[PDB]
Amino acid sequence: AMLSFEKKYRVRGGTLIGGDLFDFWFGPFYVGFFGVTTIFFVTLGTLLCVWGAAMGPTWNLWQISIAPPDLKYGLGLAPLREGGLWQIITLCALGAFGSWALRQAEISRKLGMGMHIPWAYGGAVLAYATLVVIRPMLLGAWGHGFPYGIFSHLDWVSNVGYQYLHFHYNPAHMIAVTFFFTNCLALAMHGSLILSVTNPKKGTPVGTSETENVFFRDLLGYSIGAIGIHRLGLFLAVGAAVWSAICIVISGPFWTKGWPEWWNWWLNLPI
Amino acid sequence: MTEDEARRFHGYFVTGTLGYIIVAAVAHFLAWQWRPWF
Amino acid sequence: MTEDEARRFHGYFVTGTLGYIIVAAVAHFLAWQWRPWF
Amino acid sequence: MTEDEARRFHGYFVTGTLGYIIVAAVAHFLAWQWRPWF
Amino acid sequence: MTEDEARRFHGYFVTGTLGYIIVAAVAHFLAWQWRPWF
Amino acid sequence: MTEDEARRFHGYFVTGTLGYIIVAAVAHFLAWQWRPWF
Amino acid sequence: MTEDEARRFHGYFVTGTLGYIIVAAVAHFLAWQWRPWF
Amino acid sequence: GSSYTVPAPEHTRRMRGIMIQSTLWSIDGKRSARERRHYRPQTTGAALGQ
Amino acid sequence: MLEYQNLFTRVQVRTVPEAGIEIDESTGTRYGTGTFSYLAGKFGDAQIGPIYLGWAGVLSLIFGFMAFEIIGLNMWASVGWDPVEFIRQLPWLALEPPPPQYGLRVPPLAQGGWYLMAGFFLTISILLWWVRVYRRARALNMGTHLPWAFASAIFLYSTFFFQPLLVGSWSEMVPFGIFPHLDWTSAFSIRYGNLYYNPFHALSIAFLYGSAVLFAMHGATILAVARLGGEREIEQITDRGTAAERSMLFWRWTMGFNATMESIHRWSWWFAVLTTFSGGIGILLTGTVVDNWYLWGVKHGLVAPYPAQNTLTEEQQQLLRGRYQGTAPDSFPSY
Amino acid sequence: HRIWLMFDPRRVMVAMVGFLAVLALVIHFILLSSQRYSWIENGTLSAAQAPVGASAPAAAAEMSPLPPG
Amino acid sequence: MHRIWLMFDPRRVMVAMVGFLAVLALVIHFILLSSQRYSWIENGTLSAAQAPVGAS
Amino acid sequence: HRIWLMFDPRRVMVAMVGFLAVLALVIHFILLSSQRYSWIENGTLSAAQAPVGASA
Amino acid sequence: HRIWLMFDPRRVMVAMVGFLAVLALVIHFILLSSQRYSWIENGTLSAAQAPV
Amino acid sequence: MHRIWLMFDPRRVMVAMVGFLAVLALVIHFILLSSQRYSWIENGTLSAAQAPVGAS
Amino acid sequence: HRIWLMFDPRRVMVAMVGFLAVLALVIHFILLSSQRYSWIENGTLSAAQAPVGASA
Amino acid sequence: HRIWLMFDPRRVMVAMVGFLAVLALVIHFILLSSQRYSWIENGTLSAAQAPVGAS
Amino acid sequence: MQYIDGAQIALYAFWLFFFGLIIYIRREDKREGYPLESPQGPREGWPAMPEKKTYIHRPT
Ligand SMILES: CCCCCCCCCCCCCC(=O)OC[C@H](COP(=O)(O)OCC(O)COP(=O)(O)OC[C@@H](COC(=O)CCCCCCCCCCCCC)OC(=O)CCCCCCCCCCCCC)OC(=O)CCCCCCCCCCCCC
Ligand SMILES: CCCCCCCCCCCCCC(=O)OC[C@H](COP(=O)(O)OCC(O)COP(=O)(O)OC[C@@H](COC(=O)CCCCCCCCCCCCC)OC(=O)CCCCCCCCCCCCC)OC(=O)CCCCCCCCCCCCC
Ligand code: BCL
Ligand SMILES: CC[C@H]1c2cc3[nH]c4c(c3C)C(=O)[C@H](C(=O)OC)c4c3nc(cc4[nH]c(cc(n2)[C@@H]1C)c(C(C)=O)c4C)[C@@H](C)[C@@H]3CCC(=O)OC/C=C(\C)CCC[C@H](C)CCC[C@H](C)CCCC(C)C
Ligand SMILES: COC(C)(C)C/C=C/C(C)=C/C=C/C(C=O)=C/C=C/C(C)=C/C=C/C=C(C)/C=C/C=C(\C)CC/C=C(C)/C=C/C=C(\C)C(=O)O
Ligand SMILES: COC(C)(C)C/C=C/C(C)=C/C=C/C(C=O)=C/C=C/C(C)=C/C=C/C=C(C)/C=C/C=C(\C)CC/C=C(C)/C=C/C=C(\C)C(=O)O
Ligand SMILES: COC(C)(C)C/C=C/C(C)=C/C=C/C(C=O)=C/C=C/C(C)=C/C=C/C=C(C)/C=C/C=C(\C)CC/C=C(C)/C=C/C=C(\C)C(=O)O
Ligand SMILES: COC(C)(C)C/C=C/C(C)=C/C=C/C(C=O)=C/C=C/C(C)=C/C=C/C=C(C)/C=C/C=C(\C)CC/C=C(C)/C=C/C=C(\C)C(=O)O
Ligand SMILES: COC(C)(C)C/C=C/C(C)=C/C=C/C(C=O)=C/C=C/C(C)=C/C=C/C=C(C)/C=C/C=C(\C)CC/C=C(C)/C=C/C=C(\C)C(=O)O
Ligand SMILES: COC(C)(C)C/C=C/C(C)=C/C=C/C(C=O)=C/C=C/C(C)=C/C=C/C=C(C)/C=C/C=C(\C)CC/C=C(C)/C=C/C=C(\C)C(=O)O
Ligand SMILES: COC(C)(C)C/C=C/C(C)=C/C=C/C(C)=C/C=C/C(C)=C/C=C\C=C(C)\C=C\C=C(C)\C=C\C=C(C)\C=C\CC(C)(C)OC
Ligand SMILES: [Fe+3]
Repeated sequence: AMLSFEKKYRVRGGTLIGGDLFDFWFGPFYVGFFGVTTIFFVTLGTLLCVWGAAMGPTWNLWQISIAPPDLKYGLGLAPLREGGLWQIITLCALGAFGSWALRQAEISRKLGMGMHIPWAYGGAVLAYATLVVIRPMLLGAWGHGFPYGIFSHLDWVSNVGYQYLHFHYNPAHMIAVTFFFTNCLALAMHGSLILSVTNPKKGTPVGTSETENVFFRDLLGYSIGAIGIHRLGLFLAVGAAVWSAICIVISGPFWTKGWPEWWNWWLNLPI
Repeated sequence: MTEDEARRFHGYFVTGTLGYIIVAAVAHFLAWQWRPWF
Repeated sequence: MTEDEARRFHGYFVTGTLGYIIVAAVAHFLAWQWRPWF
Repeated sequence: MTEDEARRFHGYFVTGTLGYIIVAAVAHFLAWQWRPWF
Repeated sequence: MTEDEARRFHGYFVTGTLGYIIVAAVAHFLAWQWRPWF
Repeated sequence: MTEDEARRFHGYFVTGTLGYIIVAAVAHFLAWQWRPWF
Repeated sequence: MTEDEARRFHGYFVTGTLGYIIVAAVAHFLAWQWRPWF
Repeated sequence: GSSYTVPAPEHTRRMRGIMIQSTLWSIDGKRSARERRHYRPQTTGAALGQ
Repeated sequence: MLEYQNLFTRVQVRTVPEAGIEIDESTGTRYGTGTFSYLAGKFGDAQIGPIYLGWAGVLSLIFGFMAFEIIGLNMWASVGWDPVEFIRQLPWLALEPPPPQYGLRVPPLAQGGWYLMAGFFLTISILLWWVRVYRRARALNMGTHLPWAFASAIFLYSTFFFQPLLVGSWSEMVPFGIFPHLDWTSAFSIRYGNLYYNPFHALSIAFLYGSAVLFAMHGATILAVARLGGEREIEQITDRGTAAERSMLFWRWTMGFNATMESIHRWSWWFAVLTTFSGGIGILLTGTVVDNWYLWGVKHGLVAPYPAQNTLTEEQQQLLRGRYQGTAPDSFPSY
Repeated sequence: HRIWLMFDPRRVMVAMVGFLAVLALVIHFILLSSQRYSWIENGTLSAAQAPVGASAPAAAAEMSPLPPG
Repeated sequence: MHRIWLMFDPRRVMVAMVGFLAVLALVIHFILLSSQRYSWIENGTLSAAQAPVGAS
Repeated sequence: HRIWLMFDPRRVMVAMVGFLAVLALVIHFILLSSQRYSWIENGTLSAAQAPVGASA
Repeated sequence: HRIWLMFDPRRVMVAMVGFLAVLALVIHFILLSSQRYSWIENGTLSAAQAPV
Repeated sequence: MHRIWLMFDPRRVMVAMVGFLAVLALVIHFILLSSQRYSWIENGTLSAAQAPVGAS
Repeated sequence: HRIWLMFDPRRVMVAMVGFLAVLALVIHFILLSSQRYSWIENGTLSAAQAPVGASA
Repeated sequence: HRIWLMFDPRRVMVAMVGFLAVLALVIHFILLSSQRYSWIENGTLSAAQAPVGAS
Repeated sequence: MQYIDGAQIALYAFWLFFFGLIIYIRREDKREGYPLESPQGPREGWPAMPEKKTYIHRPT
């Protein structure tokens, strides 16, 4: 099945690895070399997640938890019973996340597009890599990563946040939250703006680009561009993930005490 | 839209509003018999 | 709206305003008998 | 707005303002009789 | 704005400021008799 | 903004500045009599 | 923008800088006699 | 408690934040701020003879 | 070297400022003429144009400034009117809610009256701003999607009033303060047993992350086809060009399914709205239906098992029993 | 008066009414939070019985559990 | 007096007035409900001598 | 009455009905949340046995 | 009067009314928050009984 | 020395000057208000001998 | 006097007044924050009675 | 000399004054935060009475 | 009752609402490029493609 305009776009070329062997479509999906690599890592990682569930006490979806090894194993590959299975799944996830990004770059190259989508996705991958690779390496043990469980990884976030007695006082966390909140507000504004022009008051014609700019100047005194809003949305969403990666990588590797005590520098200014 | 349309609608709006208030008054009378609030 | 139209609306408005204030005056006097606030 | 229109608005505005202040002064007299603040 | 209009506006502005300050002066003398701050 | 206009504004600015400082000097004199800070 | 009018500016700027520094020299001498910092 | 007695002003905190003692005061040692932390004692003009 | 990434604008045009589409000006008007910012034109549109002011906007500004003044003046009084301490300690200062024992009755002015007054004025200001947004939308014959998107956030904001009223105390309200409202967030989660196990809280987390994901995806997609004219979305919606086709095809080949140039904005709208809607429901159920979300999660099979880290003997079970927190001591005893 | 030529009466009236509304609400709310003029609770008291001199920054206990609702 | 309707649209004034009165009525009713003396839903049957009074 | 010439009956009916429905739900919910008028549980009690607020 | 040619009277008087309103609010608030001049509660006290 | 008014716009100088003077006056007034010695709202009636002095 | 040809006097004056004003406030505020020179409180003390920092 | 041909004197002057101003503030503030050279508090002490680091 | 509580009821009501919303948005997603072309013939997923939507343009 193809869209009514899809046939003329399904051409060869644009791949980073391979030729006509991996230049086909399986149903709607495009399969490249990195499509094949994605399926390998997804299948291996998911099957090992199912095995970790079978080793545990329950099949309940919310209660399944595959935990990282103890801190005493210290950057080694622990026994698979004792957390080594978590490390293997982590490698499969890294390979699948990397393959997904490279597969996206191949698709945009075939369509004559920019490379923005792979790099925007790389912000999320960087945050994940900080959580399970960079910060655990700086702290010296793979056991500093979070467990793989729907509600188990919420317990990790709670306990890690309270390792600094008040995680709200983290300066980088405060900035990252502002990025997340502003992004949600801007997305609601952008979604409303396009829909209100395209679906206007009943019986009236569809509005124009002037209508958007006039409306937001009337409301706020300033109207970002049609390209400005898409630049801002990319900046807010990706910057939220980048500031999240900073906020967690400075807790422990750089700051070990409580986060409220960090604000001594502001209170001890000479003035 | 016109004067005659306004008069016809007004007649039904007035009867509908007043009849609704009388039915609510009877409901308050029944509620008073059950558990008065003053 | 003309000056004559403004005159006609104003007559209904003061009557509606006066009727609203009078009914509120009865409500305040009823509440005073039940529980005076001074 | 013409100068005459400003003159007509000013007369109503001044009378309304001063009358409002007088009504507030009577309210302050009634409050003082009830519970003086000085 | 013109010079003839600036003269006429300056008269009401000065008289308005003069009256406002005099009311403030009377208010401060009232407050000083009631509870001096020095 | 010509030279003569700068001459006219400068005369009022200097007088206003020097007058303002003298009034502030009298204010500090009154504060010193009430509660000296040295 | 030229040398002739820059020389006129420099005379007022230098005399302003000298006056500012002289008042600061008097201020520091007053502070030293009141409470020396060395 | 079955009854409440009003403390002296010098024993009352100006700041009503619940966590102010552990998040700010435990790291703040400025003497001016420590002085501002509480209300100051008061009297009457008659008590002073004024 | 690298291609043009459409991240910034190097050549900016200047014309006469756009005064604006003619609208009804009986109860309001446009102020300013429209200036141009060189720094703002690099990122988006350069015009700092005229702003419309009417009845609702003026009233909203008056009420909001009253609330802001009350909050700031109470903050300043809390440090003894010290300006140095006011700036230095500003993140820690707060306008605190009333004490718990007053319930919903009026507190003293210095012990929560200012708080309630400022909250009332802020609520009135927010509602008047909503009215202003609605009028601005319908003056240009636009649909009212932004008013209802704003109403969702207003619903979440108003749960911070309705939950304390449902539990029966204004003491449970959010203090006005930078660090203090975070303190309230933490203590509210602790008091009601780990808000991580509130299902509507998890739902709002999911919609917040989904909003970030959707905006990253849409922004990257539009910037990737901006050289084909994809940033003119209205045109690509009423007359589908090759930029919309390429966006659709990219996402269909990547994911197996796609949206249109119009419906991706519906996705965005609904994710952003559902964030605050589910959050408000979750806050409303806390303390009124469920008092301990961890125990509710244990009830409904949400809590993963861990090995026990301690065991207690029976005498230890009786001794380690504590007392619920009560009143502060109003006396200084002498021993 | 010529002031209405400089300022449109339509624009001034809305600002004037809004200022009066906020000021009247502020004063009524301040009196409601005071001990002496909390008329909804103590309006029936005579002038002699009304509270006097009750500034008392810690007039009530700050820490306590919620009332038994 | 009637010329106020030429300066101000009756449609806008009436809608604003109804919104102001509705909010005012709700606020006053709610303030009385939250008080001790006038929480009429619970204690409305008490006589005037039995109703709560604030402390002297 | 010419109020309908300057106010659209369709919008008035929708706003009025919506206001009445929300008001009725609020009043019913306030009574249900109270002690005296929690009729789902205590509706069979007589007026003498129904809860009354604290008397002073 | 010539100052009114340099400055627009409309903007000056709006900024003057706004500044004085905030100043009056700030001063009345400071006195209300003080002990000596909390006139809502202390107003009936004589000058000798007022707090110092 | 009057030539500075051609280098700098008199209108912009007056606004900036008044704004700086207003902010400075408020800061000085409030610095004194928060001090023990110069509260003057609570302790203004004290004589200079009775006014507080910082510790030696 | 030839510096003013290389450097624009208008922006130099603004940067000079801006820097000196900020520097003056910083020094005044640093002294006000200290114990020896907290002149608002202890300005009436003599040089002998003024506080001195910790010694060895 | 020929350095002003390679570098604009106006750009050099601004960068140099900005660097010197920052360096002087950093040194003055580092000494102010120390114990031996907290001159605003202990400047009247003689060199023998000034604080010295341990050992 | 005992096991059934208000939070669970609200959660399931939200689930039903979300599924309905997803169906509506998926219907809106199929307003361009449909019906799909396949060798076997025309194809539509669930939900089916909606009716043709026409816009309104200003007169010249
Ligand atoms: C929320 C509401 C909506 C929720 C839902 C949202 C859905 C979103 C997506 C929308 C589209 C879905 C439909 C779709 O994808 O259809 C594809 C296909 C039609 O494909 P086609 O168009 O005929 O194919 C075109 C083209 O590829 C023709 O090539 P050819 O015909 O030569 O195919 C060669 C392929 C296939 O040969 C294989 O052997 C692949 C078999 C894959 C499935 C079985 C896996 C297990 C055995 C593995 C092999 C064993 C040895 C043979 O050969 C290839 O290599 C193709 C690429 C395969 C992937 C890359 C290589 C990976 C290699 C490493 C990993 C190996 C496996 C671990 O049609 C169907 O399969 C019909 C059924 C579709 C509905 C799904 C039914 C699922 C049932 C099971 C559900 C389980 C739930 C847990
Ligand atoms: C607490 C406060 C919170 C926070 C506050 C929450 C407040 C409520 C929010 C509700 C969602 C609003 C969504 C939205 O886009 O709003 C903007 C729109 C702007 O419309 P407009 O400016 O008046 O005019 C624009 C209009 O011309 C085009 O609008 P657009 O197309 O963008 O979206 C409006 C409609 C789509 O319109 C159509 O489909 C009409 C096309 C022609 C007729 C269709 C064929 C005939 C059908 C006949 C049978 C059908 C007849 C209806 O979109 C919507 O209304 C949203 C639809 C998706 C959401 C519902 C999905 C299903 C949910 C139930 C699932 C159940 C389980 C399976 O404003 C509206 O009011 C739209 C109309 C809303 C209709 C539903 C109202 C429901 C009220 C429920 C409570 C009533 C009191 C008890
Ligand atoms: C220890 C702390 C607790 C916790 C306690 C809470 C509490 C308590 C709440 C949340 C809520 C939220 N939390 Mg949580 N939260 C924790 C951990 C997390 C984590 C994480 C990394 O683990 C994440 C990602 C989140 C994320 C989120 C959001 C999804 C959600 C708020 C939505 C929103 O947009 O709010 C921002 C949006 C608004 C506030 C909307 C209203 C905005 C108004 C209209 C703005 C008016 C401004 C005015 C005009 C200007 C200022 C005026 C001046 C004040 C005068 N929480 C832990 C478990 N969280 C909320 C929620 O819904 O929970 C169910 C909530 O109340
Ligand atoms: C979909 C949910 C998200 C959402 C949506 C949303 N918010 C919205 C909207 C929408 C759709 C609007 O239409 C509306 C709007 O107009 O946005 C531009 C709004 C809005 N969201 C806002 C804020 C906001 N939204 C938030 C969150 C969210 N908004 C959610 C994440 C938050 C957070 C995270 O807490 C905040 C703080 C506002 C910008 C605006 C509503 C404006 C409003 O109601 O204003 C009332 C007016 C006042 C309170 C007056 C204030 C007066 C000044 C404080 C005094 C000025 C003094 C002096 C002149 C200057 C002093 C400077 C200092 C103050 C810096
Ligand atoms: C403690 O609790 C708190 C809450 C705190 C306390 C507070 C309480 C408060 C503040 C309450 C406020 C109450 C209030 C006022 O504000 C309440 C106001 C109520 C009112 C006015 C109700 C009016 C109802 C009117 C109705 C039902 C009319 C129906 C019309 C009908 C049936 C006719 C339709 C038929 C037609 C048209 C025929 C077609 C004609 C055609 C086609 C033609 O004409 O051609
Ligand atoms: C708890 O402590 C706190 C709360 C803090 C204490 C504080 C309290 C405060 C500050 C209170 C403020 C109160 C206040 C403010 O001034 C109160 C002001 C109240 C006022 C003015 C009310 C006015 C009401 C007027 C009404 C109802 C009029 C209705 C008119 C109608 C229906 C006319 C219909 C006929 C028409 C339309 C003709 C058809 C058209 C025709 C023919 C045509 O077009 O031809
Ligand atoms: C802690 O304690 C704190 C609280 C801080 C202590 C507080 C301190 C402070 C700072 C208090 C401030 C008080 C204040 C500020 O100045 C008070 C100032 C009050 C003022 C000015 C009130 C003015 C009211 C004016 C009114 C009501 C006018 C009404 C006019 C009417 C009705 C006529 C209009 C109708 C017309 C024209 C129709 C003809 C049209 C025609 C012919 C046409 O259109 O053609
Ligand atoms: C701890 O700190 C704390 C304790 C806070 C210490 C704080 C200390 C400080 C820093 C205090 C500051 C005080 C201060 C200065 O700075 C205070 C400055 C006060 C001043 C200047 C007040 C001036 C008011 C002037 C008024 C009201 C004028 C009104 C004019 C009117 C009405 C006329 C209108 C015009 C007309 C009618 C013309 C018609 C049109 C015509 C003819 C036409 O169009 O032609
Ligand atoms: C711990 O404490 C801390 C705070 C930390 C310690 C720190 C202290 C510090 C740093 C203090 C700094 C102080 C300072 C800085 O230098 C102080 C500097 C003060 C100065 C210079 C004030 C100058 C005021 C000037 C005024 C008022 C002029 C008024 C002029 C008028 C009215 C004339 C009007 C013009 C007309 C009418 C023209 C008509 C138009 C015409 C003719 C035309 O048409 O052209
Ligand atoms: C621990 O404590 C810490 C703080 C850390 C330790 C600190 C350390 C540091 C780094 C200190 C730095 C100090 C410093 C740096 O060098 C200090 C540098 C000070 C300097 C240079 C001051 C110069 C002042 C000069 C002034 C004010 C001149 C004004 C001139 C005027 C008004 C006249 C202009 C008018 C004219 C011309 C009109 C004619 C117009 C004409 C003809 C026309 O229009 O054409
Ligand atoms: C010189 O400086 C001055 C003082 C002049 C001005 C400066 C001001 C400054 C610096 C202000 C600073 C303000 C800051 C930092 C504010 C911070 C605010 C924050 C972080 C707020 C965060 C959360 C607050 C929330 C969520 C509050 C919600 C409150 C609500 C919903 C309250 C509702 C209350 C109602 C509806 C009350 C009704 C009253 C009645 C009597 C009807 O019911 C009790
Ligand atoms: Fe878009």
